[PDB]
Amino acid sequence: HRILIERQEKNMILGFLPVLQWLPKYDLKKNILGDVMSGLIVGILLVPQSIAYSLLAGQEPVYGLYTSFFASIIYFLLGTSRHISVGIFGVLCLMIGETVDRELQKAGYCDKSCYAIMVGSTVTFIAGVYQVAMGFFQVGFVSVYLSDALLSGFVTGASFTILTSQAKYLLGLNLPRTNGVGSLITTWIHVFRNIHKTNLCDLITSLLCLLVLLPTIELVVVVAATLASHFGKLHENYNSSIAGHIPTGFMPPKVPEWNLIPSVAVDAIAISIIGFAITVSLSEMFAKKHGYTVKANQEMYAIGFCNIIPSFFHCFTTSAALAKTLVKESTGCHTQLSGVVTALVLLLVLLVIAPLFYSLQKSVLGVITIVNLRGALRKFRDLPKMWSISRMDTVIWFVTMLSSALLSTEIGLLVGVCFSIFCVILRTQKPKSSLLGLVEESEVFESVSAYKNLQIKPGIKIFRFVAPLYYINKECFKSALYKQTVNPILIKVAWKELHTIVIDCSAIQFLDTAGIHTLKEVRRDYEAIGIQVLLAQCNPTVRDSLTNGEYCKKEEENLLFYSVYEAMAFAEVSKN
Amino acid sequence: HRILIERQEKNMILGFLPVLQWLPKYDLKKNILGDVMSGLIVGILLVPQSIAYSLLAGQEPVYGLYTSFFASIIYFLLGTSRHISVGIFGVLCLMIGETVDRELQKAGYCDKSCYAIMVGSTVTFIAGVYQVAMGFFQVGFVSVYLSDALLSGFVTGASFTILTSQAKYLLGLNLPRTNGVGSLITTWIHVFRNIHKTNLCDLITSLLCLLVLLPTIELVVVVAATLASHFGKLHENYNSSIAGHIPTGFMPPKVPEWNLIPSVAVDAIAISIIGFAITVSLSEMFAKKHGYTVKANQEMYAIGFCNIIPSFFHCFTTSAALAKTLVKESTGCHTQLSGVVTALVLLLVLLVIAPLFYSLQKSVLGVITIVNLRGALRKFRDLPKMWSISRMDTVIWFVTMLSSALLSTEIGLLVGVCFSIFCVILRTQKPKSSLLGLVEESEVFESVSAYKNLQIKPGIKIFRFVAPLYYINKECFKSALYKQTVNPILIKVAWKELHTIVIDCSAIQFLDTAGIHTLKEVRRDYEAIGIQVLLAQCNPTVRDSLTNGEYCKKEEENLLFYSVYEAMAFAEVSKN
Ligand SMILES: O=C([O-])C(=O)[O-]
Ligand SMILES: O=C([O-])C(=O)[O-]
Repeated sequence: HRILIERQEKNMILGFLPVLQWLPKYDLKKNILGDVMSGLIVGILLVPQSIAYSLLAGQEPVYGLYTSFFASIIYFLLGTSRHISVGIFGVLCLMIGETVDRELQKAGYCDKSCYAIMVGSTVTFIAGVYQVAMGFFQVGFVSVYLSDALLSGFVTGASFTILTSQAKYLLGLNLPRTNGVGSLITTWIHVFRNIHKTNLCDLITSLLCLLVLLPTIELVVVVAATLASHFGKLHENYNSSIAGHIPTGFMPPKVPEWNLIPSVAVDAIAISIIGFAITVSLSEMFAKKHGYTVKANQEMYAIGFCNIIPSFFHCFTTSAALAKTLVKESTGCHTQLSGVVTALVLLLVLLVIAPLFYSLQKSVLGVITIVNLRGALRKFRDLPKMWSISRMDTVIWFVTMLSSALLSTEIGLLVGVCFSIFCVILRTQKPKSSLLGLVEESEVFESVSAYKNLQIKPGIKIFRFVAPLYYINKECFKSALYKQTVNPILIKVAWKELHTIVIDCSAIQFLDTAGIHTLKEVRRDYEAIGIQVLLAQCNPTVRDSLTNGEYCKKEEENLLFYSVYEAMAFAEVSKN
Repeated sequence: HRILIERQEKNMILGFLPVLQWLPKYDLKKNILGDVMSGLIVGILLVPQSIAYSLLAGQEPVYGLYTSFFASIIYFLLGTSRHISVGIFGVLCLMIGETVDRELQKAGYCDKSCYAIMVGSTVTFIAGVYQVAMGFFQVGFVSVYLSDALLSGFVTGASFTILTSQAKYLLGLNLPRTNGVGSLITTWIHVFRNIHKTNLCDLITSLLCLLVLLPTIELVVVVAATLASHFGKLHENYNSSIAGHIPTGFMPPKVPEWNLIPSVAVDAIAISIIGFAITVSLSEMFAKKHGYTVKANQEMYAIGFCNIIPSFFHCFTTSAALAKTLVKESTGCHTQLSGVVTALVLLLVLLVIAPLFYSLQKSVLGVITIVNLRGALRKFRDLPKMWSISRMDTVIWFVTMLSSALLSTEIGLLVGVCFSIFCVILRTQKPKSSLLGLVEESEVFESVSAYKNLQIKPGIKIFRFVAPLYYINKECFKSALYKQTVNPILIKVAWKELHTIVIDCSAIQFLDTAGIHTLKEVRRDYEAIGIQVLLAQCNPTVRDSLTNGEYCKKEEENLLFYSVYEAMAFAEVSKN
């Protein structure tokens, strides 16, 4: 009556540049509206964003505009997604500024501003080739190790570090630069220490900008603030911080200095990883939004060469925002030509009307940065909902947040990745394990601890262990099996109803050397007392591992079964 | 015809000192033989072992004897296992010497020998309190993270570092001390560089000792070597290395200097972990050998206080050997009183007949250390057998070996622990997934890729995914499900036989937020084409996660089933 089942016998140019085949398919009438509106809006919007993040990264306004313009042009010539906005990312520029400050401290501070670019571009050039190499060799699976609950706590914690850093500009204080682990608390300490020396004009204008922009517009706010700062001596009479002169034109291209490659490679690893994890994602999510497909390898290449050709022209790393991909969505663009228009607008700003924002203050720039972190720092209102869905994901999110906001961004990403992997390990150990009962008028065996009125038979116990059996939870497996049924060691040492134990191995995913040893020891110990142990519903991998580990002899039979019902039927017959 | 199952409603002194109750139960006639033989043999055997490992740890002979004697006495007064030998461990002394050398270099070299003890005892005192604290708070589960394939590659790699270090003494060379990552290759480089300056007498005696001891005795070899070295001017005429004067008596107890606590704590973590992992183990394995039980918490306490009271008297860390637990096994001791005799013998050596080994050379000590690493360095002959049982365990063992033998011992244990956890992660990702077929004249569904003649029905496909569904393997789950059956995205974008898909969730252990989202997306995408997706055999945890994640509405039914047979039956009826 045993179940008998037999085992089975033991186009390169076209791909590189999407626009080669995308231009003929593009229709001017189909994609006309939104492209013109996006170019001026997104472009005028990326001017403040650029001047600010450049100061966040440790540079001047000109280089932020360089990065944005070159990123847009390169992605248009190389990208595949029809809705993504490749430009400056706040978190990436924060990490760039951290590395730039570290190397500046190492060197000691070719002006100091010039040396920032050499470090800044070199980090980006290494980040780009890392993205190119991992894309070419098809080693892009490393994205699977960064979840959406770690890459949403890293961006909610790094948003506090960007708002703390900007708190200097909002309050009009010339605070010293703070770096390393614990920079957030130290900067706040300096803020409260020097709060008496805050500029009255800077505080007034920052309060007005916060009270206007937050309820609400960004472009008109920038225009109004610049106009108010102009036609006045507040740069001297009020001694308020001013953006200053923005150099015009394009400087000659400079090859990144290869003297700094070994120092900047380690940070470039994190830069490239987050840059492709946060792009290939919002490029796939938006592709699913509009019902089209995006090539992950082509995104790899596009975001890789977006950090090399710009890197030759004094630019830092570029990545998709999803904080300005929404501005261009609201615009209504239906093609990547809009970005070109944006680039054109940036070009129209880069050499022409460049000193028009000379009088623009820094407090307004900080306020603009503040009213754009709203999204990430509002992820707090979703905490109870996250707790309801999954408590461990909530814990991982909070740990990543606290680590990134208090122990540097890079250490706060490595703490997130490792903690998530250990949380999976923690889920494996101390797992669910319970007896099973028979469902009346059926052949289904379910947990007698989760379902009621489950019929069980005296003398036979069915034990289910959900997790895989390996070195981590072998002791837990033995302890649970002994807590249920009987403890063979205790009965043997005491000697010196129950007669059959069935283990349901359906949920066991794999077996380690310790797991094979644990199963053999369990069977031998129970057989010493006079109990027979039958394994049921072992997957083919577990069956092969047991056969390789010599759990049973070839001549021996009546030991492994394909179903719990078959094992129960065999045990009842043997007792008779 | 659906299965309807209802869910269930939502003695302190006696324990501290085993000898209080073990002495009255002890019988002199029952445990008489072996105790006397062990004391002299194990004791005379622990004299060379002590003088050598002390030089391995960076100290003089007197302190090794201190450590061995005090460890034996303390474990007799506190230990529970009746067969374990608590004394000096080669790997532990190697790590102690590494930390001692690091602090010696930091300070710069109270004689230099005296400062070694202050660092040596302080490391041990912190290691002991860590074992005491983790035992008292019942946080001893940390042992589960060190497998028997990592703690057997760490001890096979650290055995090469001990044999390389001893290669200096075998060849009679005064090589400089090498430390840090890559010390093994550097020391071998120095050996080959200075091979021309090797002592002829030291080489001759080391070759003779190697050719005699290895085929075979250790005690008589020590006696013969000491006698040959005595009554001769080879210490001067041949300029051979000599152990030297061993101080007699007991020095006054010295409290460990608390100035070095923060520097030595990090190494003390590894010292305490390996010390209790390699003891509670060979104390449980030997207990199972002789059919008795050992209290893990009492072992925690005994091995913890074995590193505190000795630590007050110029002693370093103590741990069970299982390299001299076999010598005392062969003796035939049946109680812990034998260790006391050993301690007595050590005492008889510590103040009396101490200069009897003054003329003993160091080459013979190195040879004795060499012919005792045989066990760990013979674990190479078991490599093919390990490969047959489990390839991943073999890879973990080799990686731990290479890391410990080439990148320091502590880094080689942390590399082993992390790689094993990632190997479990690697086992989860890229897992097994295949279609299932129906077994004829039964109700068992098995893989159609592993079993032959499995009947399947057109229009209905049963898909099994072995691993848990979470952020790491969500993309793999979607890709596998699309490779089998049909790819809903491609059919939808093309439009712009198969009609039912059953997913067997029996092997799925848990579901992450990404897993719940992946399942919902899969169901929606297939329902768009016109395919119905039914989940079957979901464990109660997965069912609760789906209910919490709002996978199905309360009013909605015919979506989750308790068995694949029930799901198949329902699908056939619906098609009719
Ligand atoms: O969730 C994400 O990936 C993010 O926001 O960066
Ligand atoms: O396997 C072990 O635990 C050892 O030998 O240390």
